Amino acid sequence: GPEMVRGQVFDVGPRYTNLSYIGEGAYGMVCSAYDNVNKVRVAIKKISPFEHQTYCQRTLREIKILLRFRHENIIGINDIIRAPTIEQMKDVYIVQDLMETDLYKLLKTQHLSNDHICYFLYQILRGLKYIHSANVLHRDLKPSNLLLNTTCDLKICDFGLARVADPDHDHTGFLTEYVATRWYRAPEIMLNSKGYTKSIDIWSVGCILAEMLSNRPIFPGKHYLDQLNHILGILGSPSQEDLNCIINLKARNYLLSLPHKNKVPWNRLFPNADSKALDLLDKMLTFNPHKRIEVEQALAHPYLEQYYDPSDEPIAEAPFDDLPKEKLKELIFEETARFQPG
Ligand SMILES: O=C(NCCCNC(=O)c1cc(-c2n[nH]c3ccc(NC(=O)[C@@H]4CCN(CC(=O)N5CCN(c6ccc(-c7ncccn7)cc6)CC5)C4)cc23)ccn1)OC1CCCCCCC1
Repeated sequence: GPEMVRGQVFDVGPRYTNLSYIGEGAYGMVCSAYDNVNKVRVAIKKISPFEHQTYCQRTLREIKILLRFRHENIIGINDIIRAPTIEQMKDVYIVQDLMETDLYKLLKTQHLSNDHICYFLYQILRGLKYIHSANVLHRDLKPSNLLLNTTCDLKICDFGLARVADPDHDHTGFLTEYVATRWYRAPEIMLNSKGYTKSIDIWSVGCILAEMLSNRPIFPGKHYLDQLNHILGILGSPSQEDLNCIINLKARNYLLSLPHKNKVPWNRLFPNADSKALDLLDKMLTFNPHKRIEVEQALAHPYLEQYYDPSDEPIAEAPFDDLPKEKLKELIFEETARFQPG
């Protein structure tokens, strides 16, 4: 008699019991459950990826990366449940620390004080410093991928779209298709970037900081090129120098074809914000990715002075594919073996 939540079997017993629905997404479904061994409630997510290569790849990145990383501001993996044989394995359950909420839900429902914004932003950047120090790009930072406990400790989650950084192969054509979440996409993704540089993640953090200031997404576009309408609408027209960095003619001529747009001042958009927060926001939401602040610079910014402590902002002990779904199943099976009876 396995437990079932909302019409999905949760085959996680007997260790994990008294399940309750939390939510769902394309990845599968997440529940809370009581862990009878450690005597605490946990989060458990049911993933069913084995029919498609893309879902296999995302599952393997998530598992491999999160098992390698160990950081206070990054969700870990505590346990993985799956069948004892590849043949019988159809689902993978990933057990993780239970959190109270995520920043998406929190922003829908709660005004943050400046002290909360500051502490949240510090933790996002502290976690990101470790990620970037491992030569990894998160590539989908957004409020729903930032988890919060009842004391406002923050953990980054979802490494399914992460990649190893590859700046020498970042260049591409104009309006080239992209997977990561549209409101948090850096302008260069639409122009000339594959999102293989650390600057893509800083842009996303900037968008999250703006969202924390007002409870509303700063660049709520409707489609690939509308996203750029919103960005340019606030930042204003790019400078000559910033255009000279866009060598691709289709992207450059698109930008040249637009009427001049003035910058909207941050302090007019966010009249209640701390002026130091707005100076850091400006540096994160810099059009030219080469001029955009890096994570270690952002941590050292005056806005974060109460928390900044590089000795307590650890890095990874070392830095960190077109395989078919059959071979990816075998690699997920091997990567999850440590959690089986043995
Ligand atoms: O019991 C209670 N209740 C109070 C607590 C209430 N908590 C909440 O409401 C809550 C919790 C959480 C939460 N807590 N812990 C978590 C851990 C993880 C996550 N979410 C993730 O990691 C996401 C989901 C997917 N993942 C990527 C991924 O798996 N991968 C691999 C798969 N991949 C993938 C695979 C397949 C497909 C696919 N498949 C099919 C078709 C298409 N695509 C797509 C992607 C993507 C990357 C990223 C969230 C949380 C978040 C939000 N709200 O009392 C406490 C307990 C009692 C005691 C006292 C304490 C407090 C009170």
